[PDB]
Amino acid sequence: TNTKGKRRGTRYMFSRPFRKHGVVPLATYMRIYKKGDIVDIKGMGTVQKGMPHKCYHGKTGRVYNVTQHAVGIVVNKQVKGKILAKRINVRIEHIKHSKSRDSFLKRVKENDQKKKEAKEKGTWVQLKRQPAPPREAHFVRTNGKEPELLEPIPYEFMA
Amino acid sequence: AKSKNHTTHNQSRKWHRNGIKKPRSQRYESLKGVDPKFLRNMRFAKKH
Amino acid sequence: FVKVVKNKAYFKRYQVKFRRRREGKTDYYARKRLVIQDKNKYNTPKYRMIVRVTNRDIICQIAYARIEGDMIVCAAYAHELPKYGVKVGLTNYAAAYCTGLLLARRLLNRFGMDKIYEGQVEVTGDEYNVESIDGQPGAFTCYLDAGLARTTTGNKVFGALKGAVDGGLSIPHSTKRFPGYDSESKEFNAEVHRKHIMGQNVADYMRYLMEEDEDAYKKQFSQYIKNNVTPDMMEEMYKKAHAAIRENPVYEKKPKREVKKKRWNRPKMSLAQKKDRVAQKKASFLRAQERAA
Amino acid sequence: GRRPARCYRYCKNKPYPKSRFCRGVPDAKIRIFDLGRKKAKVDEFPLCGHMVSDEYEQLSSEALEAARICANKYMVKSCGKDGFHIRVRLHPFHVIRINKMLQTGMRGAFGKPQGTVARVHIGQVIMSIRTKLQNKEHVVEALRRAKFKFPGRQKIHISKKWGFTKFNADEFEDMVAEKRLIPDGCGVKYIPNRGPLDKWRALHS
Amino acid sequence: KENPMRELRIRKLCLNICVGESGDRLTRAAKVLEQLTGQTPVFSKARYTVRSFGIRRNEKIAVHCTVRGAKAEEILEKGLKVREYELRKNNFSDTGNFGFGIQEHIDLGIKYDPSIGIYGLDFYVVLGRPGFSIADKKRRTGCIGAKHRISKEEAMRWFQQKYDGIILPG
RNA sequence: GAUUAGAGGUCUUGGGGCCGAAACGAUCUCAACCUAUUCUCAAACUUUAAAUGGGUAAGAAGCCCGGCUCGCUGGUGUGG
RNA sequence: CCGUGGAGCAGAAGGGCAAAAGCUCGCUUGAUCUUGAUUUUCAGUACGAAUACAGACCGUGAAAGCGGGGCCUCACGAUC
RNA sequence: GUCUACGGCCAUACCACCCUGAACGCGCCCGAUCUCGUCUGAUCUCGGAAGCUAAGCAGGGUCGGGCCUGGUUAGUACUUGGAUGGGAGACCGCCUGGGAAUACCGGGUGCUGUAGGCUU
Ligand SMILES: [Mg+2]
Ligand SMILES: [Mg+2]
Ligand SMILES: [Mg+2]
Ligand SMILES: [Mg+2]
Ligand SMILES: [Mg+2]
Ligand SMILES: [Mg+2]
Ligand SMILES: [Mg+2]
Ligand SMILES: [Mg+2]
Ligand SMILES: [Mg+2]
Ligand SMILES: [Mg+2]
Ligand SMILES: [Mg+2]
Ligand SMILES: [Mg+2]
Ligand SMILES: [Mg+2]
Ligand SMILES: [Mg+2]
Repeated sequence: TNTKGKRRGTRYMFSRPFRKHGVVPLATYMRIYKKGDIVDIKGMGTVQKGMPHKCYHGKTGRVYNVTQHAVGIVVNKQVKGKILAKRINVRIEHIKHSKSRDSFLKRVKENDQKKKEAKEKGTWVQLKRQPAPPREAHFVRTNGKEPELLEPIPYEFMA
Repeated sequence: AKSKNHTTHNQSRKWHRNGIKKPRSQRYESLKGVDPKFLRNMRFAKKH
Repeated sequence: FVKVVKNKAYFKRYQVKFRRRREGKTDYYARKRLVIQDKNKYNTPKYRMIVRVTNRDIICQIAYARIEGDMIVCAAYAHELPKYGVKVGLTNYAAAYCTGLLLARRLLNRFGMDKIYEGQVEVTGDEYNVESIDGQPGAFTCYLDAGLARTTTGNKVFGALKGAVDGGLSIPHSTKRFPGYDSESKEFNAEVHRKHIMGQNVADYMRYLMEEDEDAYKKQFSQYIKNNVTPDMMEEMYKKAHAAIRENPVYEKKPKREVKKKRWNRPKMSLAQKKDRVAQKKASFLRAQERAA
Repeated sequence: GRRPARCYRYCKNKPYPKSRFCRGVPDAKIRIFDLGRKKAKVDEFPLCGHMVSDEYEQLSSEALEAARICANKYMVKSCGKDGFHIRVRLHPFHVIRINKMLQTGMRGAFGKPQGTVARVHIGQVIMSIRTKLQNKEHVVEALRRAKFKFPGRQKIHISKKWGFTKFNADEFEDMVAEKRLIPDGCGVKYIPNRGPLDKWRALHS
Repeated sequence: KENPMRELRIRKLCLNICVGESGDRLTRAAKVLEQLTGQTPVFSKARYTVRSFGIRRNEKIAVHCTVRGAKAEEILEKGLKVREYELRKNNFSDTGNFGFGIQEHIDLGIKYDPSIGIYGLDFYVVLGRPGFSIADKKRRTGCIGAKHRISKEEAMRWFQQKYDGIILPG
């Protein structure tokens, strides 16, 4: 059977990208994580302290505790037929703010603003994101040039 | 007397016929596992 | 022969270091431990004091890091000393002390905290640390950024640190790198540190030159003679400089003069130019070779 | 001495090359991969003919050598001793294994190395012949009689390229005259308009 | 014309003696070297272990020292006087430095002491130029450009012009 | 990490010879070497790199205000 | 002089590392005392191993800091 | 137009050679009494200001290498789902969707934050 080591099969997952080894850029250290941010997990092999287990690599969780160097986050893990929301502590290098939430936040601010506006105007405005509707009817103008014929080319071997 | 060693052939069906329920998310989550000194502060603030 | 080391594969696989590391200006290993604030302090600034001794100047700044680039809140330059009285000798230990004190006083004066935390008005050169006064705003705290300088005993970065500490800033330190610490006895000589601060170590050098040689003395201190500074008066002029700094530490920017918009360096030539150049180079070579043949 | 070739015709296992893990591999029988007047320039052997595989399979190294020997024999018989240049374009890198029986049975049934084969894809060249223009039917017949030494199905194709190059013969001469490719050994060097002007001066001088 | 201070100056002179075995011979070689150079030299341990030369790992087998300035040109003058200001084309390196060896030491102005014995040594000189400290200073290190470096021909010209020596072919 | 083939350079060395007392002085060469090319490969190689797929979000437990508590952090009723 | 690591980091291999995690010196014993939480196999039980803290005593450094064993992945043991 | 101190992103910024740098600045540079450290004041530390853009550094150049970004390769390779499709097989064609990577050919060659100067 296999081995139950903590880092089995991570030679590519925890490795560094090509031509990106060396000193960790300081912007990663200079970011602020508060209680309740949605955050992504991406193990970085450069630092070995507080490295998350390989099964949380690429997972997104919620911050619930902030500490000197690390952050505690609640993340869902599918174990057999059930999902457990378990909390793990990850050092700040292996973490990154999720941009999936800021889009929704900006949308909230923007449609709240356009709801506050036009409230006095009384006009109607659409807020829900409708799915891509079918294309409407239109005209395709030929400019006096007729469409050119397309025919299959004859078979002839290359190799 | 050999025998089959390991399989997961029916496991997905077994899990799904009752459904993989997400954890019961709900407001006011517990405060266990939080930094002790920050917790001590929050207790003092609530007290006063 | 021999392999070519700087091979195309070598350049393909080569990974450059950071720009500051390539220029040699920044020690990122030290910067990581120096400018990084604890995560549970959130956006609480972590101030630090940058001291850089140049070939002709002393730079002292107060900075805290930000993602787009660390921001300078206060700065003080050694070449401002002639305004307060120090006309010459802008690099020595005394000048470092005055510029550190000026930076400290400028920060507090910008910052509305002069009447509190006056610090050592009378220079003693001994172990001094400021304590926060209850019912009043807390003392400013920062940490020294020695940079790439070798932190041996008697370094001018530590001189600037002492100057600001006497100014009133609360900077953790120990009296081990100040001039005066004696390794063997492991003791500190506050009087020796004081005379180094006030510049006597140059006064005895000039008197030593007086003892034997004159032309060598002129060669060593030419601008000193031009500015008419004598060994005895250096202590008095440094005291006057300290008094003036503590009196008026505010900085006024020099008025801006309108530019005449003159380009001093060659602009980048365009694709059309650099293509016409090679075209006419080929034409010229062909026309020269057809005759030379 | 060796097992029939039908026992190793299909690409059933992953490529299993000889390396620090697979040790003790016997040497492949084919050692020479080209012969004839290989020390010839590019402008005297314009005609090029390939034998192209039509099946995805694996060809034994020895069968490679046997086909090479047959083609070389017919060529020296027909177009003289040095009027051609052969090139086998398949190197046997995938070693095969054998679990010999002498009674353990199927226990511990991982085979020892036996021989080497080359895995061939659909439409991949097997052998290439370059020669003068007039020996076209000679090339075709040599490749046709070499076909009988291989399993599966193969085709003969007279390439439109010039010799063993990647340039079409109907403007190869024009391009070399214009000095866009410079002949060397048995091939050519492409000269793009990208180097320093010193090389351009050197080859236009 | 010329730049007044792109001129050639010697920046260090290295003396060494490799005896190949530790002991009384080694310390007496150190003594003669320090008497010659006016300063204490240092011992270099063997990098590896080879029994052909009868040496092992980490024992002192050579004594070397370096000098700059006044004493450097005095010692170099003594050495060239011993070598009658005669050098060969191959004595000069591609980087502009050069050097030679003296088979025995008492000729260049050292009194013969029978106890210490006799020792030869190697002289090497590293030709410099104002600004070469950029390559090795700490704060902002950098190269020394292409024009500013020294070549074999410049070293030859400097040697033959400043010390009016002769470069015999070889 | 395997791997075929020819090109151009030199003394950087070796091998057959040759004129040479000898001479990188010289003649061919075979080589190893270097520089551009060229044929064919990798489950325990890789600059690149899919399709299928694995998380997270798509609001009332949300946003926007005003004010209190804190023994924590604090240049600063600062930050949290 | 060139030298992006082609070396070394105890050991297998893989990952990681250049004013360092490598080499050489200086000083030391955070390999120390103590309650909890969490991860890894998992039944989501132990052992083992590991991760963030917190409370004392310290070490080191000018200091920021770093350190409660070994750069990480293994080197170990219930009841009576 | 540009520099210095501290930086962010870390080659569009690197590497090789060549040309030009007004002012400030950064440097090279001159010495070792004191502080400090070496075999050596070479490095480090300290005290200065005779000379110089030679070098570093900055700007520019190269039908430059590299790097970055496009086109081609290519709807090719591969691939989700489907068939009582073909074929002795090996494999291949079609339907429904997604869709690469070399060679080869183009373009570009650092942006920018805070504080402080010079261009009076
Ligand atoms: Mg059975
Ligand atoms: Mg069973
Ligand atoms: Mg340091
Ligand atoms: Mg049979
Ligand atoms: Mg199989
Ligand atoms: Mg270190
Ligand atoms: Mg503790
Ligand atoms: Mg260690
Ligand atoms: Mg000096
Ligand atoms: Mg310059
Ligand atoms: Mg110049
Ligand atoms: Mg280019
Ligand atoms: Mg700027
Ligand atoms: Mg004017």
